[PDB]
Amino acid sequence: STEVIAHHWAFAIFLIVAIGLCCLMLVGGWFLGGRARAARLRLSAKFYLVAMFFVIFDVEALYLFAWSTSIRESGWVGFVEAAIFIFVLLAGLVYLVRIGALDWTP
Amino acid sequence: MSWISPELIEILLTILKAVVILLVVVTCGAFMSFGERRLLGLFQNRRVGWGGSLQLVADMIKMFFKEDWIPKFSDRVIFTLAPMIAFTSLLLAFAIVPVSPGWVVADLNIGILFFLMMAGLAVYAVLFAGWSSNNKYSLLGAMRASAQTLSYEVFLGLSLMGVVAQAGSFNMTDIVNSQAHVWNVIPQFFGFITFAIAGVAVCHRHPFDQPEAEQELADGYHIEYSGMKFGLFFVGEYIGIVTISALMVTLFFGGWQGPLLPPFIWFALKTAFFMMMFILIRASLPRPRYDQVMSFGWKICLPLTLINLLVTAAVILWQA
Amino acid sequence: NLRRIMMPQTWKGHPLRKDYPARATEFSPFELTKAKQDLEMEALTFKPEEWGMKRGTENEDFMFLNLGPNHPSAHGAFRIVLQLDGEEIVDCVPDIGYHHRGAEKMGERQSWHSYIPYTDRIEYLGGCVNEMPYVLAVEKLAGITVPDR
Amino acid sequence: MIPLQHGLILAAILFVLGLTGLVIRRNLLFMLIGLEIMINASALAFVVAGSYWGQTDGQVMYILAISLAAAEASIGLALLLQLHRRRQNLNIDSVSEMRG
Amino acid sequence: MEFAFYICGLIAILATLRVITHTNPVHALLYLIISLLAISGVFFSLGAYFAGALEIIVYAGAIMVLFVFVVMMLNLGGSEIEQERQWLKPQVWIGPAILSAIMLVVIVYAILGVNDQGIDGTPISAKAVGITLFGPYVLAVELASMLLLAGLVVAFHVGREERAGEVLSNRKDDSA
Amino acid sequence: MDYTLTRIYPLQKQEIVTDPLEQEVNKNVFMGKLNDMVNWGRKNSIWPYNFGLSCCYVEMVTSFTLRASPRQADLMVVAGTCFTKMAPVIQRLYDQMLEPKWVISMGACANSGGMYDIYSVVQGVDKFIPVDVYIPGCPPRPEAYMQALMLLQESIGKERRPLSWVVGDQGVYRANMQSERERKRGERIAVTNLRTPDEI
Ligand code: SF4
Repeated sequence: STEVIAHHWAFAIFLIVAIGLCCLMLVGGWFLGGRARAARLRLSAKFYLVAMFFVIFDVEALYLFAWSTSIRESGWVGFVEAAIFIFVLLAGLVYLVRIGALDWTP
Repeated sequence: MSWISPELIEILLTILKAVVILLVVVTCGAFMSFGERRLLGLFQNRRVGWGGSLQLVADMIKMFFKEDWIPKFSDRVIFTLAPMIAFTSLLLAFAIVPVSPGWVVADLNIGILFFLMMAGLAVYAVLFAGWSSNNKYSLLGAMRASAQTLSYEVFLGLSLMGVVAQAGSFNMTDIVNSQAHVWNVIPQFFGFITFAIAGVAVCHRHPFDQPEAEQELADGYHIEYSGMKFGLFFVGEYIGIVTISALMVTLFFGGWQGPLLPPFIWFALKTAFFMMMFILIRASLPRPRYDQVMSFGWKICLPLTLINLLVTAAVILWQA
Repeated sequence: NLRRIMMPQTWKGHPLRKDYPARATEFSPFELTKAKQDLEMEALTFKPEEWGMKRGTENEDFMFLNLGPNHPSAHGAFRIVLQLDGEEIVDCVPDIGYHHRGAEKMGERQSWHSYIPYTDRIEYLGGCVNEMPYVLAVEKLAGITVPDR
Repeated sequence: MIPLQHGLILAAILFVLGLTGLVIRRNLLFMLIGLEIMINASALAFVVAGSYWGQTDGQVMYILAISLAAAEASIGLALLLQLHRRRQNLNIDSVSEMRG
Repeated sequence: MEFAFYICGLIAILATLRVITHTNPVHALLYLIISLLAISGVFFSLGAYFAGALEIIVYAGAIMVLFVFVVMMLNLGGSEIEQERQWLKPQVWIGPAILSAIMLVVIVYAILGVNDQGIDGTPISAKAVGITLFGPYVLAVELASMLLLAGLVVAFHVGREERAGEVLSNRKDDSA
Repeated sequence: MDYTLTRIYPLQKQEIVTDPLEQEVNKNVFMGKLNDMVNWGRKNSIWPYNFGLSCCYVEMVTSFTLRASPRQADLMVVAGTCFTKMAPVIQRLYDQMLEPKWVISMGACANSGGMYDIYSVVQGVDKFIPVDVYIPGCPPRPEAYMQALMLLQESIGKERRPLSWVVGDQGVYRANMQSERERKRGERIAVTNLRTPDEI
């Protein structure tokens, strides 16, 4: 249908214009206007752990996203399976909170 | 009109409508920046143009004609890319928002998944800004803000899984058509609350702004940015608020479904209410401690989103 | 550690001495240039001992907490040299003298009456509270007992 | 239509490039980065195969693959942190005490 | 579809080469993200809409974020290794490159001899994948949770800090 | 209106010139409209960086009732005494700002050293930093800063700075405005009687 072809072109133009608009504003800032002639330390792994926890939970959420779009088709069996999955996720979350791995302040 | 064909005009009118949506969104975000500043002043009991409306235009001219500057010891590519990501992340996510019947840039099957894809890439703006700045203190602030975001980006999608479950689809139009009778604000209330909390956190708006307040060794990932590059982050935030607001309308408030006013008017009406709801929130909300925001995202919102989805599934399968 | 506290460490001469000129000398761009460089090279040319501090378990980070327009609370703008072990303070040395206006030297260039304006500028938030101790002391020198009103 | 062979060759090129990266780089970070290219290339091949056969199994295998990549990168970067915290050096050639 | 497959397929190979040969760690990760976005386009061109999104949501929006976090945390880059640029020295990469080239040649030969009716591109939806995940592949999803749990437990055990404080000093053997 | 050309601080090119735009050779109605638009945006978007020194900063915060980075600031308000140890700091902060930039000296001290002509004070910030507006007072009333900002807006609306750094004349033409003292001499001298210093 011409509708899907039209929407394909519209999406492409929107993306090209959006990124083009940002570049235009940036290149304008660079050109428009005058200009004057003119190791020992590290961050705590608490930053990594938050990111690592995010990665693990985000990958776990992928399965729940696929289930969400197909809950009725999967039926109650699927519900029981997802329930076990969510329980394991919550159990690990409880472990992280109880071991204090989820408290920014010491 | 010789080359013009009934099909060509369809593939031309559609492109025009998409450009219109893009322009209106960027305009709305910029205007809100001004509209807010003024309203906040009214709340605090305190002009360039019509009610100060031209202040927005004045700022743009100043930022455009301001000397552009990249720190001598800063990765130019990463330093320049950060503002770009901040501006062209949630803006691209608006392609899935159906503003009215016959007005949607992209009716994608992935639907809401596209917003999550763009929201996921937005974190790099904060990280790249901090690393490129070359300011040790900026890096710490960027890392604090990035960790805060991931603590809210974790349940962002899960907050919308109850809506997807009821609709049985990620397509936004299907989600709107599924709110014909009852808007998802009522059945998926916990989802609405959690999504709102995550959405403002993703847009780095109050109270998830200033994540470097407690640390004296942290400054901010915008300290070295100046001129348009500094403005791109500011505008990006407001464009993101508009995108989130328009998603809430589409996901929890029936989208353009309203009793009498034209469909588009409803969409705007509701989106404006959400855009101003965030404004009421900014004034009437004390900023919690970095520790509190980190804990609230992992210990309260994440569990709740996981429970809402399971309960929604039980009710759906029971009614079937 | 007997080092200058109010004047730059490179300052030549002792200001409150009688033979020392009180009024300001001609501005020298060169000195500002050099002063600016020394400031830019401070981190490279930092020695803890110069500030009275000693390196200990090592890896300890010496840092300069600037408390000016970054954290301004009408307290003024100064800096504290912080020796840290992570976020804990092992030792700190407040660097002062950045707001020295030679008020005590001015007392020797102003009459007992023409100095009153300067008293109020020792603690700006106090106003008349700063001139009370001065007028009362001058009145003791004059032998004056002020009326009840 | 895309030739199945073209898709499989794309994956093979990205796999061999990732392996070359893992062997020529002494930095543990670039070695971990090279492994991500290799596992992504293997996941791409499953998607190409599943698409040729019109089966969801290709995407199901991709999900299992990205799950391992997430878990492997998590543990991998944790060991990199420990090595940096204790030896302040990411040259894998230095991690070669046990031999013979 | 054809343009998307070849253009994205090429953007990926070029970016991947820049990643393995780069000196700056963050730039290498940037080219790696670019290659992941290119592979996502290849997935979408083949009809794998679910895999497509996950390629940007989990690989370029989570796994890569973690990598950048580590590079920014340990201030990586400018190390003697990345200054010596040994990998660029021909005597260091010629041998590895030849082994990889021969492996590619042998693999490509096997691929060129396979039946190829062509990939149509009919979109396989996330709903279909979810029915499979919570249907025939149920044990996989349940055991995948245990795999990610193992990653969480191990990464916490070896990744946790013994010294408190957001900013820490690099000491030999992390002496406290 | 005559202009002072700062082509490409105590010593620098300061040639008195005529309106560069009015000059016929470089006279373009479009170019003039562009200059006015830029001047309008800059005068109506002066983001400030208040360097807090001594007691004047306290009066400034009363007026306030922030571009924490000099990079995002268009105006540096020097409010306080220019102490010897502080002078290098002031110069560095001003040198960390981008064009166009303006400086308002608030207070007798920042203006000329004020009552502090002592060994530890620079007699005026205009000894090392170019100043655009001087605010007399000690401390100047909060409302006085507002008048200074309005005076700067007027001066900014008359400037002829390069519209682009790649084409045209890269010279900053600042208008030689009429002194406020002469402008309001008439009303001031006309004053006859004032309230007796006896009532509140
Ligand atoms: S001018 Fe007067 S009030 Fe202002 S800082 Fe100097 S002494 Fe204080």
